[PDB]
Amino acid sequence: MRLIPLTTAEQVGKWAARHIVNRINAFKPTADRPFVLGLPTGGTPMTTYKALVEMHKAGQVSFKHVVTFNMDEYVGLPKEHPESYYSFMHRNFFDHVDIPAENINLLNGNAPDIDAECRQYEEKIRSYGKIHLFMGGVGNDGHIAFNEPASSLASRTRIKTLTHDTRVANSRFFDNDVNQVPKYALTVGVGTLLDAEEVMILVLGSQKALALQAAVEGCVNHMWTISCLQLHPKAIMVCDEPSTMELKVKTLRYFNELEAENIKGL
Ligand SMILES: CC(=O)N[C@@H](CO)[C@@H](O)[C@H](O)[C@@H](O)COP(=O)(O)O
Ligand SMILES: CC(=O)N[C@@H]1[C@@H](O)[C@H](O)[C@@H](COP(=O)(O)O)O[C@@H]1O
Repeated sequence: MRLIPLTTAEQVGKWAARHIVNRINAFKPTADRPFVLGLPTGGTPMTTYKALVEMHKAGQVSFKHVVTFNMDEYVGLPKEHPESYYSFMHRNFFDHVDIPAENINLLNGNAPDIDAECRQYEEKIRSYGKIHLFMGGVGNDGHIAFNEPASSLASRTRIKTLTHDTRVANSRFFDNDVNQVPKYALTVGVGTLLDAEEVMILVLGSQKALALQAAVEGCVNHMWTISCLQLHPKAIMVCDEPSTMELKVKTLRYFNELEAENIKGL
């Protein structure tokens, strides 16, 4: 695994944005051979979305031949609701870039047949072949997407029941009312994520320090699903400073030596 120890959320956003752009440009995608990008929502990726839009506006990237898949979506939330992940993605990314609407893939949280919806999402991914870069965040409890504690490490896209802890955490988007937060979500699986060619996780804040420790210094286990990255051939974690507080000195020391040139940098 690579760990990129930066200082602020701003640096993290610029580092990740720059990584995605370079991956896309080196790939040279066409209509027959699009670049496949997996995307998350939430507080974490904000500075990344900001930086991505800037670089596009500056003419450093085109998303004309980029296909996107989102990780997850709330069940039973109207698509029009501003806190749905559909709304989040358009408001913060799709509205500002040159990506064709046929290239956008999102889970339908109001599908009448949930199993069929989840299965088709997996078929859609397979029809492209592979996701080239999946970007995500990590939960306080270590969840990757909505793969909550005790989710199978070989899971596929399916419905999951949100932990009480996850609902409390997300209630900041539902006017600090836990009761307003949906109980269920449609989510890609751990197996689904492991099938991506490259996985990049953004880690911000001291609230994520235990999760980062579990991911980096902990053992493989299904309580902290983020630990699946230890099994991935090409995983990257991009971190701010307070998120690194729970690591051993020698661990952080190692990654600082490793990445000094790739962050400094600036
Ligand atoms: C609001 C938040 O941080 N809650 C977390 C922790 O359990 C969780 O609900 C999220 O879905 C998780 O992916 C974290 O992403 P963000 O902290 O919103 O960037
Ligand atoms: C000069 C150098 O050390 N290069 C390595 C690279 O080969 C590697 O893959 C990654 C470690 O991750 P890995 O052990 O999971 O492949 O770190 C570095 O970027």
